[PDB]
Amino acid sequence: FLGLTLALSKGRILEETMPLLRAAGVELLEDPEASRKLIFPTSNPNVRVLILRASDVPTYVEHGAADFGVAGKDVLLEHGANHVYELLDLKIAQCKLMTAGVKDAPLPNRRLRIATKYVNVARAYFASQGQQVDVIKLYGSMELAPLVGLGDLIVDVVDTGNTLRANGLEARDHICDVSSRLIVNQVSYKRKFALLEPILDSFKNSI
Amino acid sequence: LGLTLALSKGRILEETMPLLRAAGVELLEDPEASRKLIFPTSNPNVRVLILRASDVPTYVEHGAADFGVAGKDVLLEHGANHVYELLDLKIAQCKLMTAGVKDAPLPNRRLRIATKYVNVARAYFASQGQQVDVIKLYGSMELAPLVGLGDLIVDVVDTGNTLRANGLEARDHICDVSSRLIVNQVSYKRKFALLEPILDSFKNSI
Amino acid sequence: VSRLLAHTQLDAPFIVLIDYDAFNNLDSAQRQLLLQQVASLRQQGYRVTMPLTAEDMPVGLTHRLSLADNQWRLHAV
Amino acid sequence: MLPDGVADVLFEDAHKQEVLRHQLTQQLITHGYQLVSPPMIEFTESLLSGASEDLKRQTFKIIDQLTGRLMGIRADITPQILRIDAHHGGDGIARYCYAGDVIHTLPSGLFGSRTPLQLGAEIFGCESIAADIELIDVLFSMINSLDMSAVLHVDLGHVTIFKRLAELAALSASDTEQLMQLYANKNLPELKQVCQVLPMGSDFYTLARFGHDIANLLGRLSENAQQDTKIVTAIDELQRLKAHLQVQWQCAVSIDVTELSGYHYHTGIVFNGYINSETQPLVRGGRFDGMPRQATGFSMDVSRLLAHTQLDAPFIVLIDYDAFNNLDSAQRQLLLQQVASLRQQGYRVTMPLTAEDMPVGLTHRLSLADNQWRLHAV
Amino acid sequence: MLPDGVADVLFEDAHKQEVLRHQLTQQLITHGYQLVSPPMIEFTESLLSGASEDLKRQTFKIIDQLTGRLMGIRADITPQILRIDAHHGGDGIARYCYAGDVIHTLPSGLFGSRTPLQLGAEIFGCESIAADIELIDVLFSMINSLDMSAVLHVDLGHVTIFKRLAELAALSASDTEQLMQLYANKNLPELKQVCQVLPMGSDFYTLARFGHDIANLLGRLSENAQQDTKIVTAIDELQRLKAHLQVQWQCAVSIDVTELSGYHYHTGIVFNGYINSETQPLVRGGRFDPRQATGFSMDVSRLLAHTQLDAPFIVLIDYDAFNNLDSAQRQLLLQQVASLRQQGYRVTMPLTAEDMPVGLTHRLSLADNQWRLHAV
Amino acid sequence: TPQILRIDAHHGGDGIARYCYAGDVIHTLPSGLFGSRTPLQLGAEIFGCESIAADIELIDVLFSMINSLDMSAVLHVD
Amino acid sequence: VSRLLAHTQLDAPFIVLIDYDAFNNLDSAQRQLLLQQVASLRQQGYRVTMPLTAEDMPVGLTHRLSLADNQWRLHAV
Ligand SMILES: N=c1c2ncn([C@@H]3O[C@H](COP(=O)(O)OP(=O)(O)OP(=O)(O)O)[C@@H](O)[C@H]3O)c2ncn1[C@@H]1O[C@H](COP(=O)(O)O)[C@@H](O)[C@H]1O
Ligand SMILES: N=c1c2ncn([C@@H]3O[C@H](COP(=O)(O)OP(=O)(O)OP(=O)(O)O)[C@@H](O)[C@H]3O)c2ncn1[C@@H]1O[C@H](COP(=O)(O)O)[C@@H](O)[C@H]1O
Ligand SMILES: [Cl-]
Ligand SMILES: [Cl-]
Ligand SMILES: [Cl-]
Ligand SMILES: [Mg+2]
Ligand SMILES: [Mg+2]
Repeated sequence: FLGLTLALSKGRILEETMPLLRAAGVELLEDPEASRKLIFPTSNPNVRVLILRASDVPTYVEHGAADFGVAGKDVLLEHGANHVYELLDLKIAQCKLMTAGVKDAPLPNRRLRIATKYVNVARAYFASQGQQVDVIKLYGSMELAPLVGLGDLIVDVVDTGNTLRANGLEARDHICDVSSRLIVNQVSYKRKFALLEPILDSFKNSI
Repeated sequence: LGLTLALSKGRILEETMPLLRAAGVELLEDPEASRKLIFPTSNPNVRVLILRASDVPTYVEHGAADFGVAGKDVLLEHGANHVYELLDLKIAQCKLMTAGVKDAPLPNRRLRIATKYVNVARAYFASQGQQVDVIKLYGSMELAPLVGLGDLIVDVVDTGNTLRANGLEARDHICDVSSRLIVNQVSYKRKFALLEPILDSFKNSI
Repeated sequence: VSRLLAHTQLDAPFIVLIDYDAFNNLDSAQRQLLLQQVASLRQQGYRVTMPLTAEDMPVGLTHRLSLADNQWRLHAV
Repeated sequence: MLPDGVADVLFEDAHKQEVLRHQLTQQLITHGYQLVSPPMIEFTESLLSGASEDLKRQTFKIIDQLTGRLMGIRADITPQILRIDAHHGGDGIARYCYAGDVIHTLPSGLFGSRTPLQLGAEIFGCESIAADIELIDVLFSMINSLDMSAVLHVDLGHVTIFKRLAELAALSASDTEQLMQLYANKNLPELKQVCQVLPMGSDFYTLARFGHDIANLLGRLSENAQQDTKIVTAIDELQRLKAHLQVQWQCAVSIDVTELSGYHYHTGIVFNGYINSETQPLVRGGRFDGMPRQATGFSMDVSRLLAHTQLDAPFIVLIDYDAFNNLDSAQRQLLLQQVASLRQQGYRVTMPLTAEDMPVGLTHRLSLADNQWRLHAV
Repeated sequence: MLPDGVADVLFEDAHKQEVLRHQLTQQLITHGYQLVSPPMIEFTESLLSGASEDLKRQTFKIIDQLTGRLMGIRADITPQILRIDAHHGGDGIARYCYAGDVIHTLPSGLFGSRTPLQLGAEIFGCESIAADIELIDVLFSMINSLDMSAVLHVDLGHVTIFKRLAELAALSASDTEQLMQLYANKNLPELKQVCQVLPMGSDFYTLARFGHDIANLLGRLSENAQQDTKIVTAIDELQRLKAHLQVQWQCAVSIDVTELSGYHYHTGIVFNGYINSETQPLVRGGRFDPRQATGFSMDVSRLLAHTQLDAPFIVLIDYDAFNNLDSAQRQLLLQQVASLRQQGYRVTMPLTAEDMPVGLTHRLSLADNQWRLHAV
Repeated sequence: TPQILRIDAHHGGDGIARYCYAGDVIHTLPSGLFGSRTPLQLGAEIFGCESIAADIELIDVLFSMINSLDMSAVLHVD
Repeated sequence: VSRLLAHTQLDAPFIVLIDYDAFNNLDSAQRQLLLQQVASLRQQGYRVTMPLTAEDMPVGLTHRLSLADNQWRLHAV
């Protein structure tokens, strides 16, 4: 395959990306949920699409299995976007990374135990606040961890705050703002710029 | 004060429900309709947590759950160092295997392995005296070899249909996998009286 | 092998002409991007003529590569 | 199982590596560079004197049991060259080369090596662009001797252009750090935004947008920038080296004045040599501080050349065990004289210990036929 | 200031070191030894598998930040050769050579180096004395190629003699350790004392007192020792190698059957090559460890004081004359310079009128449209 | 080449025409010392353009071909 | 073009021999599956010899296609 391979994040991000694509040359022929297909052709014959876990997008781009991709800034910070170019802030799928604990519960007199998917971000954030933390790695349902004692605080993406409030939790500290970003493989940027520039300019025009 | 039971969501949960009901534990609501994280049961001394399969060993090891049902693939990858693997439940059976593209030759280099099971991959290929570059992925292992991200994969295989439907073939058998009953070291000592009747009914249920 | 010619058919070829005027309007960086694009089309089996003059036309022309709003697209003739 | 980024180099690859190390070193010596071979370990006081934070994190620490002081395993030979030049080099021009193992705590690139065989050359005491030009001539003479089909692409930068703009514009540290991130990521739109409110903003936009076109770059800059002596000279040096590379060496050159890796240690022109489409440079070089003492130099990992170079197939010879033991003493001495001559020519000749003794990769047997020892292909 | 036992090798010495390393390696390759170049670092699990306590203390430890596991900087390449032979070597005869830097935490002898350039050769899969004989012939062929005026003296030992006596006498570990200390120090009086109360004590005294006289050593031992098959063969191997060294190589040989350094790893014959009257052996070798192995190694940097290269030709092009040239004249001059460099001349293109290489022997000067070499 | 002229005269018209070919040719004597008398002759030709741009295009085609061969051997042009 | 031969290299070929004995042990359905596999290998540029006799050996053999526990795999020689 000589065209561009585009790595898209599966869930929340995919919904707000589709309008940006259609404004460019690109739109999917099938639908991701209905079809059990991994590689998707588009309206543009020079663009191919991969529908991936949000966590896997940076990996595919960095190793050049995809030429470019749309990925959450929370995922890029946690992954370490060392070997990719972060070309555009798409300003979609906006949210915040925050700390959250139980409502009105006091901080214990010890090293805080942090339950999170975002272990590098947690460690980094609490290091910047001069706090030493014991980090516990989890993959899903961060809300649960403080309720059964698994950690004192969590770190997770928060938009409205309803999931936290519905489980008796409150937000504590703002870590940073998050949005989906356009990432491009270092080598693809040099070798396939002719294919990329018109798509990059249409995404730029779409905001 | 009661026991907290950590269950794996998805494939494992289906085959666990019969084993529970025989033990006198059974859920009052259903996990699909309800977005509740903590579930009461028929037994008032038992509480249930429906978790990601990958998170079960973490909850048990730290004592946030007293015991749980977890895939052996997850335990090997996690390193079940601080928990007791008490019973082979013989449910949700599958194999961990290597798979590459059908009839494709192994390249003249360090093999690049794309997998969720990075510790298992490294260990397996180390036992075969092979040096590998491991790439961490969280989903859709089938895809990785088709776009060049890695020469082989390591993943759980049952029928082999997902591999064959994507033009891949199994290569090496690594090990057999089934869901296991795990218990927290401290819970086993402190709450054995509560555990023993449930442990014996699970034992009788196969 | 020459006796097979009357009894066999290939797929119709894709025969492309780049717009003479639009190509000469380009700066150096634009030309190198266009040539990168042309190399990729040729790798795929497109037969692409870089015109020497405004009259330079390949035999059996099927497509033009034309510039519209900073984008080189293929259009059927 | 070896650690990640750590590999044996075995057999024909080991022989190739030894040939490359030796031949490249000898070439450097014939160009007038003095070979030095500093040790793997030193006190951190000397090894990390004026080091960047990346170099410090890249350096393994160990304790000296004779003094209780901290040492490091070197991650970079260049600081040892400075130490040596300070003691032995004097005030004039001094040239040094080296080839030695270095150890890194973490790899640089994806699946990169943590134990490169670092080979390099350095010129101290010359401010002129002529010293950089000489280094290019040495490098390319070395690259061309390797007879590779792989193509080397060179990217030139010059950190002074950005450093001088940052001075004249009087940028704060956070403004400097933001532009460097935007440059690193080629974020042109957001760079355009930030530059509309910064002093001399259009100059910082111009570097990213038009820095590739080095012939016209000075004429796109603001009057304050065009009057700065250091910007005019830096741009001039870029044009000189670009021309020299194209004309003397048939080398494809790109320019990137927003290439600001090693902002800490580079003091001027920078050179990055890429092999085919591999992400990490094969060769890294440029101006640095030799201290006021000028320094310029490059280095590379000789082990990365192994995949792109070929030696002639070896001649691997076995003497017939049975026939050799049938010989009288005078016959044996004649045969050993013949064997010594073959070995002088680079044939790999095994004198067998037993009738089963067989070398790996056997190409020839040395066999007796009618009172004559000849080589026969297997 | 470098750490004790740590020195730069600079300039002509560095060039000489590189020439020695390369020429010795190439010789080994032509004798059929396969070059291997293992890494400086490994996990300790492989690097120190079955290591002695001396080797463990000699090895610097560092932590792998990718796994949290312990690694070591190698103090010895031989264990890496074993690892390699186990994977690649098969069951037959395999020959390996190597040359690489090793790091030691403490110097081995008084005023020794902690960063030797270790070069060596090893034969696996041959039980015969013929493999040891081959190694001697390779070593001495290498030594003779160096054209040294320094003489190598060889001391032979054989750890099996003492190990078999210790078995037959049924010695405890503390008794074994005391005799090894007394042997290490040749404390003959105190050895005489201790041997009066030990079982087969007079045999352990005889090794130290009369082990030098290998022709008569078997006849000085007790009837139990003379009936031991392994003692008789070990003594026989010593006599065979001694004779081979004297006759084939005109080499002075001494015997010391109480040489028990590396008691842990040596399994038989041992070889120590001394250079003039320097305390630490230049060459160390012997049988070691079911797969047979024999080998030697040396510090290439210790050869530097005993070897000489031909004086280098160091040439400077005239600055003024070169800058007077047109482009075509410069390209002709550079063609000429490339040819001189191909022949091994060290030619400096001057950057300035003061640019002078260290140790200048010749100038390349223009006289009537001709560039000729003139001695300074 | 003379067969290309014959073909161009019949089929080429007055405008620009481009031709390529690859075929065996036979020579009565070799050109160079130990040269071949049976080369596999491959080539390209542009008719109907006076401009140096036609020669430039031929160079671009040639060098695109040479670079696709991934040779370590160096081509020098006189 | 013949003067380019000394200065160019192709990737080493894959030269495959199907095991004579194992192939003749197969039932008809097993043979058709094996031939489907062989057709796919040949589509990829593998050079696969169907042996006429037990001695039929191609020049420069790199691999055998061999049956091990109801599976046809390629093994290097
Ligand atoms: N609100 C978001 C949210 N907003 C934006 N994004 C982006 O979407 C990416 C994750 O996409 P997914 O939807 O696939 O991930 P997920 O829903 O966390 O987990 P899955 O079960 O889908 O695997 C992140 O990397 C973000 O960049 C969000 N990802 C997750 N959420 C969650 O959605 C819920 C809504 O939060 P409130 O609005 O605060 O109640 C909470 O559970 C939030 O943690
Ligand atoms: N076949 C299994 C399978 N069998 C048993 N299990 C167990 O189920 C656990 C994971 O449960 P999940 O619900 O998370 O499985 P999942 O497929 O990741 O589900 P999603 O979260 O992705 O929706 C594992 O730890 C195993 O112990 C399996 N988990 C995943 N699979 C996959 O299911 C697919 C069908 O396999 P075949 O039918 O053999 O092709 C393949 O992609 C397999 O990799
Ligand atoms: Cl809140
Ligand atoms: Cl299969
Ligand atoms: Cl390096
Ligand atoms: Mg350096
Ligand atoms: Mg002609």
